[PDB]
Amino acid sequence: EVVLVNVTENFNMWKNDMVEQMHEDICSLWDQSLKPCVKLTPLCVGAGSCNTSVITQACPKVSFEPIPIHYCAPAGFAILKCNNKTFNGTGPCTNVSTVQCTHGIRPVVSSQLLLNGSLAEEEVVIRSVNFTDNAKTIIVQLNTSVEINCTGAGHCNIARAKWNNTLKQIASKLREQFGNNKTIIFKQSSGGDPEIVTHWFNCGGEFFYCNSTQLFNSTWFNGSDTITLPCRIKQIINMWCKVGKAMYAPPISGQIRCSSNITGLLLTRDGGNSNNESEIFRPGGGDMRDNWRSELYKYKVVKIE
Amino acid sequence: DIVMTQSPATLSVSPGERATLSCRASESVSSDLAWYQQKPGQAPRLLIYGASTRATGVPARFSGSGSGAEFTLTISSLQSEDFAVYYCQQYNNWPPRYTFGQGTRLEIKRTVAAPSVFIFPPSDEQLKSGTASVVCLLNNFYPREAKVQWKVDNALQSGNSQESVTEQDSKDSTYSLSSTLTLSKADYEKHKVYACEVTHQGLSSPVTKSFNRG
Amino acid sequence: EVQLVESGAEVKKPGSSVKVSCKASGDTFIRYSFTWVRQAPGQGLEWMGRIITILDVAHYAPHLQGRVTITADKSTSTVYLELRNLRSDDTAVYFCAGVYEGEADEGEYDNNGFLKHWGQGTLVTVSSASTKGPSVFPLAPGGTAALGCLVKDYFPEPVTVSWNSGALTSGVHTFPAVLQSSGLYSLSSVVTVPSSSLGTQTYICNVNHKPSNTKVDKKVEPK
Amino acid sequence: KKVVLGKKGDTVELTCTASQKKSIQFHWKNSNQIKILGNQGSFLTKGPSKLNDRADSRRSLWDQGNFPLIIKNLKIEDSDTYICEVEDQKEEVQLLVFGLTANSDTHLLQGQSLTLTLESPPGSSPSVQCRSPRGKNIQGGKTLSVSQLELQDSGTWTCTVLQNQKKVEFKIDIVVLAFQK
Ligand SMILES: OC[C@H]1O[C@@](CO)(O[C@H]2O[C@H](CO)[C@@H](O)[C@H](O)[C@H]2O)[C@@H](O)[C@@H]1O
Ligand SMILES: *[C@@H]1O[C@H](CO)[C@@H](O)[C@H](O)[C@H]1NC(C)=O
Ligand SMILES: *[C@@H]1O[C@H](CO)[C@@H](O)[C@H](O)[C@H]1NC(C)=O
Ligand SMILES: *[C@@H]1O[C@H](CO)[C@@H](O)[C@H](O)[C@H]1NC(C)=O
Ligand SMILES: *[C@@H]1O[C@H](CO)[C@@H](O)[C@H](O)[C@H]1NC(C)=O
Ligand SMILES: *[C@@H]1O[C@H](CO)[C@@H](O)[C@H](O)[C@H]1NC(C)=O
Ligand SMILES: *[C@@H]1O[C@H](CO)[C@@H](O)[C@H](O)[C@H]1NC(C)=O
Ligand SMILES: *[C@@H]1O[C@H](CO)[C@@H](O)[C@H](O)[C@H]1NC(C)=O
Ligand SMILES: *[C@@H]1O[C@H](CO)[C@@H](O)[C@H](O)[C@H]1NC(C)=O
Ligand SMILES: *[C@@H]1O[C@H](CO)[C@@H](O)[C@H](O)[C@H]1NC(C)=O
Ligand SMILES: *[C@@H]1O[C@H](CO)[C@@H](O)[C@H](O)[C@H]1NC(C)=O
Ligand SMILES: *[C@@H]1O[C@H](CO)[C@@H](O)[C@H](O)[C@H]1NC(C)=O
Ligand SMILES: *[C@@H]1O[C@H](CO)[C@@H](O)[C@H](O)[C@H]1NC(C)=O
Ligand SMILES: *[C@@H]1O[C@H](CO)[C@@H](O)[C@H](O)[C@H]1NC(C)=O
Ligand SMILES: *[C@@H]1O[C@H](CO)[C@@H](O)[C@H](O)[C@H]1NC(C)=O
Repeated sequence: EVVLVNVTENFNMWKNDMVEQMHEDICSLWDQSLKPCVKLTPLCVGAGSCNTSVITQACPKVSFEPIPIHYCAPAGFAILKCNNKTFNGTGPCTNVSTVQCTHGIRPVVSSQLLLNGSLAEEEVVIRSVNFTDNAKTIIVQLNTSVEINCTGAGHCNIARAKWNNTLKQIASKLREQFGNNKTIIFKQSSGGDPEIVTHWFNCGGEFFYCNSTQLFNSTWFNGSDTITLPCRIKQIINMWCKVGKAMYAPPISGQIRCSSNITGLLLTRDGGNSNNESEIFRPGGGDMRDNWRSELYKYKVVKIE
Repeated sequence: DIVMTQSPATLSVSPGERATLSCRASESVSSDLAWYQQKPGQAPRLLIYGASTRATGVPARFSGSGSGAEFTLTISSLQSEDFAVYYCQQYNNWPPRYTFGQGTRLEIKRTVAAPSVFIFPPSDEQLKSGTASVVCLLNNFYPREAKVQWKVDNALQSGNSQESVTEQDSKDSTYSLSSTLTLSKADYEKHKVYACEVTHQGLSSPVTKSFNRG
Repeated sequence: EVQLVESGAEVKKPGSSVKVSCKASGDTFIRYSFTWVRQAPGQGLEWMGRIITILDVAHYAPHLQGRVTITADKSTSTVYLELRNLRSDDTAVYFCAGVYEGEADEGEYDNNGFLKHWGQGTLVTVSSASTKGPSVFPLAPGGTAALGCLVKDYFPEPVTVSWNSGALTSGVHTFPAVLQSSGLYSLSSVVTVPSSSLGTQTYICNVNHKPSNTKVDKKVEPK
Repeated sequence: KKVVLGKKGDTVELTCTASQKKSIQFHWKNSNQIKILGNQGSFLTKGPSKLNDRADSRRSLWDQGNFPLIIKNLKIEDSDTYICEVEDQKEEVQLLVFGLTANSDTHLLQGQSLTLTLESPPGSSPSVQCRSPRGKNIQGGKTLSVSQLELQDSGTWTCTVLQNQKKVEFKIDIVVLAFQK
């Protein structure tokens, strides 16, 4: 909207109230939009014997279809946008402007792979609040999209050549960060909830759990046409907004089909005092705030008058 | 509040012939409709679910059809073991409030058979107790419909008898029925003639069995 | 496949509670949902409620809401039905039933409302009457003769009847019991025999009533 | 140093509490910074740790600001220092897992010997005290031995392991056979 001449501004994408607002907004859209047949949430207020809260309600089958949302300044505030093409997300931004609203952000809820988002303008970008801390998520932003085509018949397809090319570019970025003498290894999820261990997303209103092992099984700096991931549509789901469980009715459509563009990844690295010269990276995700961060990293909200 | 209605209440079918049973719902239940078979003294048995899917172990002669609010169970050729009570079940609503039809009884159709009628006066051991039961037996008749009436001294009785009927006989396909009149010893010894009057399709005129008290 | 075995018959006063159980064996317990269905003598099937075993969540028929509880013990693969504030009209055979729902432990759940597997049923009698054994009276005896026994004034059901210690079965009719206005049950058992057999062949009705631990053998003679 | 003693094959719950009654991000690691388990939003994650298939939390408590590391079927090698990182704090706990077995089967004769061996993690020097049903007590470090069993030693023996001021109790059933004199 208007580029602030000769202004330097500090950003911190890891402490951004815009992310918190978007998180609460998306959580609300889901409550009012998706209705489970049964939902369970815990209640163990240190009283001893727990009391699970159980809600049972009409369970209509509805195709969910994420619509771009724009965030404009809240009353009394302004939105500053960083213009540095390859901004890491945390630090001084020299080329900053004021905008009326953010760009249109599709609120896609998923684990492991970020879908239908924004691409990096120059090279692949990796971001973390602390690269030294193995417990912190690493957000990967691709500069080229990879198609992933999924069907309710139980699989997803990805071009092996394209995926190979993107892995190479991600690994190059990772050793640029952790050591240019490092073998970069990709492995499957270590474990946890099903929504965490598989690439989890929604398509045609249904929850897909696709095994991503074939995507994360390679070593860098050390049949073959399409990668076909085995998929499962599930009815009993762990809630992402709060701790709890939701149950949905089985599918009613015989033709569930989605094609998405992979535009980023959520990764975690294996820590450890292993003085080996290799870093192990596994697909991660689960905190949807990281999904929103991947789009909001270039914005901050500042008090005006 | 979905009401399931079955028709007819009783169906009489000649062995080896086709039987068709009907079930209606008070509103649509899509295809969430199941059929069960039940024989006396036993648990129900699932035959059909999803309106037309045969359950495991169910012969091909059982067939289900329909959707929405109208359903049919067809048995292609009735075997001895198919004579039973049949129930339909709606399971479409959520939160679940599942409901059953009131059942269709499928009975063996045979030719008319008149009852043999016997009457029993109260035993001396029971009269020693202070009570008098008089028993009227209608043996081996068809169809199941029988009218029984008690008359004491020509006076028609009401409210002091109870009836019981057997299941259809596995061999000759007949029914039997008992009717038991109960009075105190004092009321019993206040009257003379005790008679059981039986009306049935197989009889040309009502049959009266009787005895003189003492 | 799962086999469902229920607990024994219950006899309760109105106002009491009852807890009946159902042991499920043979398959994976959490992959099944279980339903309770009752049938009053002479009546049809009535759905009481259903437990989604994996979720530990039960849903009940409206007319029962408040005084019925269905639970499941995963450790002993046992399903329970508790009915409170019992009424005489709660007298019924109570059936446990179940159906396979899919790989529930892997989050697959079809939420099937039909019932594939059934227990043998549990009789629950709710009455102010106290337990008592029957009085057995003879029904003393053309080409064929009828004779029998009157089995009167017992509670609760059931009673069993044989003839000549099971030696005589042809032509026997043992009627369903009726409930008398006294709250006690009564039934007749009859058998038709050749009339030339009276005076030579002896006829004895054997009556057993387990609830009162009573056993009666009654000879039925011409006179 | 917070110390927790464990028993081989048993289950242990290691506690971690945040300052407020809310579910926030936490993670349990071991002494070598190996990720054991933590959360990502409302989902559980497990690291590439040897505990993986036996480690869990209690998510019904996360909302209460409590993030326990529960470890089932303890192994001696599970012994380590565990760190819960939550709100930039680091709560440390040392876990020591012990096992106690009888060298030879429970079924023994009068006058025969009983030997108990304590399984212990490296770096630990525990004291042990065992007591038979008749009051016979024996003390040692790793191996405790009674040279002659009495008939009255038949039944449940109670063994206490003392380490770092803390102790755990073991119960071992021993059968000593009677005979006709
Ligand atoms: O919950 C009662 C409800 O069940 C239905 C059939 O699903 O009737 C059942 O229960 C009745 C009352 O006990 C019985 O009379 C009947 O035989 C049995 O099917 C509905 O009619 C009723 O609303
Ligand atoms: C700051 O802006 C002014 C105006 O365009 C420009 O002359 C100057 O070179 C800019 N930066 C500095 C520090 O000179
Ligand atoms: C549920 O548990 C809470 C806390 O123990 C209690 O306040 C409430 O009464 C419980 N409700 C039931 C169904 O007992
Ligand atoms: C990114 O921003 C930095 C200031 O933090 C600026 O110096 C640099 O020009 C930008 N990166 C590039 C080369 O686009
Ligand atoms: C990325 O990180 C370094 C952190 O010390 C920071 O100074 C820099 O400004 C960040 N982003 C850019 C502009 O490259
Ligand atoms: C700031 O961004 C604008 C476009 O938004 C671009 O034209 C310009 O090169 C940037 N400013 C500088 C000189 O870094
Ligand atoms: C994407 O970025 C990589 C560096 O990570 C670079 O090699 C490649 O040229 C970029 N792709 C294009 C052409 O946009
Ligand atoms: C980054 O993580 C490392 C490794 O866990 C930790 O030592 C350090 O304190 C972290 N940096 C900050 C500023 O929190
Ligand atoms: C995915 O589908 C698109 C068309 O919608 C197609 O162009 C592409 O080749 C497919 N990608 C695969 C199968 O990897
Ligand atoms: C790229 O993929 C090919 C197969 O098409 C595979 O053999 C190879 O590992 C990959 N190339 C490298 C080393 O980046
Ligand atoms: C996922 O599938 C892969 C093969 O695609 C298999 O090797 C692995 O054991 C599976 N694990 C999961 C997460 O179910
Ligand atoms: C992982 O992928 C490699 C090829 O890079 C393959 O040779 C190996 O068998 C795979 N491991 C499995 C079976 O998960
Ligand atoms: C993904 O991106 C490619 C290239 O930009 C484009 O051809 C395709 O239409 C996109 N697919 C979807 C589903 O957005
Ligand atoms: C990605 O966008 C395409 C529309 O171009 C849509 O078909 C697909 O459902 C989207 N993916 C997800 C998971 O929302
Ligand atoms: C090599 O890697 C292992 C784990 O991958 C590490 O523990 C070890 O210190 C390294 N050194 C060896 C044994 O080559």
